Amino acid sequence: AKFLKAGKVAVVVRGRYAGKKVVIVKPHDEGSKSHPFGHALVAGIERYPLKVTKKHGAKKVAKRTKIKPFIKVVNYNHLLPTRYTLDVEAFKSVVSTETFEQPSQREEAKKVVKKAFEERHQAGKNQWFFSKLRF
Amino acid sequence: GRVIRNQRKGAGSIFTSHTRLRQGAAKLRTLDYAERHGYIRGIVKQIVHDSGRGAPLAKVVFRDPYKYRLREEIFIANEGVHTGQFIYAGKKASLNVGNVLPLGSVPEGTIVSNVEEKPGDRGALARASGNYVIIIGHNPDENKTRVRLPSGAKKVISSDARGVIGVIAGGGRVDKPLLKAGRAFHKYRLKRNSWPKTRGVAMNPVDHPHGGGNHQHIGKASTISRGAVSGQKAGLIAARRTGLLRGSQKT
Amino acid sequence: SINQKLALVIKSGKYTLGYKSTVKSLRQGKSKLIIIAANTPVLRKSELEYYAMLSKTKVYYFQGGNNELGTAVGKLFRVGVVSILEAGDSDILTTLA
Amino acid sequence: AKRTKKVGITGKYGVRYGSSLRRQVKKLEIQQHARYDCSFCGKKTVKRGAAGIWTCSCCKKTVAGGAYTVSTAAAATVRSTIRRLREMVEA
Amino acid sequence: SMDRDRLVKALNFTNRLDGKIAKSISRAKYIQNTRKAGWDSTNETIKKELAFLTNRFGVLPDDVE
Amino acid sequence: NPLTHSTPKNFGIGQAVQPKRNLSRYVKW
Amino acid sequence: AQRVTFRRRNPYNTRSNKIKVVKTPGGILRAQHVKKLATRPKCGDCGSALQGISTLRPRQYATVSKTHKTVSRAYGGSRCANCVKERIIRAFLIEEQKIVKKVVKEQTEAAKKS
RNA sequence: GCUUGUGACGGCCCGUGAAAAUCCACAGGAAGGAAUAGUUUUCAUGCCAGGUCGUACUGAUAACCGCAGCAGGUCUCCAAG
RNA sequence: GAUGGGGAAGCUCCGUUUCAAAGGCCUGAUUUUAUGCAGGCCACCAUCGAAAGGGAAUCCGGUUAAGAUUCCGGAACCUGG
Ligand SMILES: [Mg+2]
Ligand SMILES: [Mg+2]
Ligand SMILES: [Mg+2]
Ligand SMILES: [Mg+2]
Ligand SMILES: [Mg+2]
Ligand SMILES: [Mg+2]
Ligand SMILES: [Mg+2]
Ligand SMILES: [Mg+2]
Ligand SMILES: [Mg+2]
Ligand SMILES: [Mg+2]
Ligand SMILES: [Mg+2]
Ligand SMILES: [Mg+2]
Ligand SMILES: [Mg+2]
Ligand SMILES: [Mg+2]
Ligand SMILES: [Mg+2]
Ligand SMILES: [Mg+2]
Ligand SMILES: [Mg+2]
Ligand SMILES: [Mg+2]
Ligand SMILES: [Mg+2]
Ligand SMILES: [Mg+2]
Ligand SMILES: [Mg+2]
Ligand SMILES: [Mg+2]
Ligand SMILES: [Mg+2]
Ligand SMILES: [Mg+2]
Ligand SMILES: [Mg+2]
Ligand SMILES: [Mg+2]
Repeated sequence: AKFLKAGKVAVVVRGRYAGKKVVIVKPHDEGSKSHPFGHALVAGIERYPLKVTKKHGAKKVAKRTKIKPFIKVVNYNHLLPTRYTLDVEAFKSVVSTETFEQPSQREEAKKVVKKAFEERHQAGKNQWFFSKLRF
Repeated sequence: GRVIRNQRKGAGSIFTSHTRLRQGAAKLRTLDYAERHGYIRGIVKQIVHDSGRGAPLAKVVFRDPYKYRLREEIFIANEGVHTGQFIYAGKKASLNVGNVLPLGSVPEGTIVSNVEEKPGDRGALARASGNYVIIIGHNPDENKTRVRLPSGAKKVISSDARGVIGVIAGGGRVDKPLLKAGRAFHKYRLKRNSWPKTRGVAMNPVDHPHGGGNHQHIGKASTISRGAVSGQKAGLIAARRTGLLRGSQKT
Repeated sequence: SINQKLALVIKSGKYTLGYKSTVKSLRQGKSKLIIIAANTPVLRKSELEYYAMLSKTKVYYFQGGNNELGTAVGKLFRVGVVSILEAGDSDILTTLA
Repeated sequence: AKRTKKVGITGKYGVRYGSSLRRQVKKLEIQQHARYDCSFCGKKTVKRGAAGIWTCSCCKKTVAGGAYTVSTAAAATVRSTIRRLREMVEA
Repeated sequence: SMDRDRLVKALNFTNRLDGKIAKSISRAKYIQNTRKAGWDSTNETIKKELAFLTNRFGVLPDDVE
Repeated sequence: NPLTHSTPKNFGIGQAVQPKRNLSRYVKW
Repeated sequence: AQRVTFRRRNPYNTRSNKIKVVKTPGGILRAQHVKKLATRPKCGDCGSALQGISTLRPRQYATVSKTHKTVSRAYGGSRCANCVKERIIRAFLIEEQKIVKKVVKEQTEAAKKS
């Protein structure tokens, strides 16, 4: 029915992060005074991890798996929903509507999102979320 | 006398073709493993006009199967194709307009164009606008297919020769009168130096077999022998008949 | 026919015409049935089908172009997709279509 | 009002070339300067440029067709024949 | 095989001649009845020709990890 | 180990670019 | 008033011999040779001019910084953003149709196994 | 207003109206890398160098060609009341 | 218009990528140490052909008997390092 819920993976369609995958953290179907459209507070990844084989040593393996995150407020019209999901409860209280001012707090949210995404990229969960979309 | 004009046209000095604005030679893709065993898909990017040619041209781009590269071919456009369309070529392609199939893969009555005469010469038969070849039978033994050509004649081709499904775009072109010497001028300007034409009866005996004398005439019959010696072949060359082909003057 | 069912739904019911309004209704889950014209582009058609898969709504493929669909819904312009928000005296949602 | 009673678009030729030749050229000129429906778009926006090429101004697509008409009757019969042959061979 | 050349050439000339006679009959039938029709009939036939001339994604599971 | 993932190629007839093979039978000597 | 001359040695009115008339600090009229105008860059698949990119003759593109030639997006100084989002939606939906194809092929084969 | 440059349109074609050097961008992810540092001279400032040949004047009822300081011939730009 | 080839008694003719073993970048590795192989490339085949086509970058004021977008004074820009 109403499917754009927290934990649903989408793809950013336009606006410097076009082509990047995204987890929805907090929906807003009505929209506040700022952002009067229906929007969603989301988190995603700007720099993807590179492929790794048996040939790489431990240092180059550790280098070729770093993950650079971002957090964003984005219109519903600029998202494209998929059928995949993710568990969002790790960085759930750190991404709020007051986080997107005072950029020290944006740095603080980005560090938690970076740690959680690297932990989930370890142990082989959500390979579709951690792969790149070729377009 | 002197050397006459149709003799003069073979040294090729001012009688060569005017090829500057032409897009390239229009031929099919080179036969290889993919077309020989399966099929391959390309996409038509633009349909353009070619100078000195009634039929439009299509730019279909394929992939290189041995190198990371793209390859662009120049087809003659069949009537119905559009930009953004997929073209399939090979043995296992489907019977759709625009696809390139061998002649042994089509059923009887099929309308094809740009047909190879020998398998691998990349297109010889029915290339002008509005023309087509009709498949009129097969031979599963001896690997031969019978076709009817645009002139009415019948021919037998190997079944490994390719062809494009459909009729060539630009039909009905000669249904319009030109009305003007300037229109004829601009037509032949982009083909070759062969217009206007002086009649041979209006020349002197040094210039033509039909020249000379008061009261402009051809003195003898205008049917020449087949074994004339190339300064004499002016008229009707080896005619088996003359007349009207209609016999009534009014239909 | 189906034009009589569409006309009864338009006479007594709620609807919307057009791609952006249809996608908004599919987004907040208010739609019941979408009707896609035959001559719509395949990319937009496949996106509307993926949205209908995510929102669990029914799709109907109308034979005819966007201008025949506009005449069938009773407008003097062309319509690419209809979304039926509520059906009153009609039973387009409950029938075989 | 009405400026020519029966000549129309062939009034640009004056008294020249012959009456029957002007009557023959009028039909093909009307057809080649007509505007046609777009199959992919729905609008009446198709125009000719460079005979054989027919371009739509909505959706920016171009189709290969006839010299003075967007599609010829021979092409229609050939498309019907190819559909019937494909359906019978696949059946 | 001494007859095959002359017989194939004879059959080819007869087939070419039949095609030529057919196309000449068709072009004369087109040119007459068009050059022999006044402006009234011309405008009428011009007006006549201007007148009449499973979502699939369903078999796909949801909320997938 | 679990960061590496198997992905077999489709050398097909119209799918991927063919790999380098021994073409010594077709050398223009 | 007064009349002017060409300042080079080309006496002809070609596409590269274009002059304007200026008035100088000496109070006189002089011809001034102007360079050819620039064309905007175009979309690689759309056709239309690219928003944000500066317009120059092709060798003056080496004399500027990267901000004048780029837009901060994927395919930034190359595609349209409409053409870009069309590519994104096409890629995602085609890959999902390939998944659907694999699923239904498995279903046909596991039906025909019995 | 006159001459000229330019923009958005429109008409015409069985006529749809050059090529190459050259420069830039994108996709890609090789390789290098931050802690006492690597990348930047695509940000700013500072330093050095830029070879060879032509360049005067006429361009015409006297500087060119017609045997001539010949009423002939010989391409083009500017343009006041 | 050479070359590789093929004609011609021969002066020479055809042909311009051809039915030829047709040539370069660099990473190498770096330490007789300087540059042999490099380990990946290499599809194109010389060259000539526009002082009106294409094309990196300059303006103002002064100055001579006769020179100047070139000299002098001031103020810029482009390429290469
Ligand atoms: Mg030539
Ligand atoms: Mg004649
Ligand atoms: Mg005479
Ligand atoms: Mg005489
Ligand atoms: Mg004689
Ligand atoms: Mg005579
Ligand atoms: Mg007599
Ligand atoms: Mg020049
Ligand atoms: Mg910019
Ligand atoms: Mg800018
Ligand atoms: Mg002028
Ligand atoms: Mg650029
Ligand atoms: Mg000088
Ligand atoms: Mg001078
Ligand atoms: Mg002078
Ligand atoms: Mg003068
Ligand atoms: Mg003078
Ligand atoms: Mg004079
Ligand atoms: Mg003299
Ligand atoms: Mg004189
Ligand atoms: Mg030679
Ligand atoms: Mg040169
Ligand atoms: Mg020059
Ligand atoms: Mg030019
Ligand atoms: Mg002087
Ligand atoms: Mg100075």
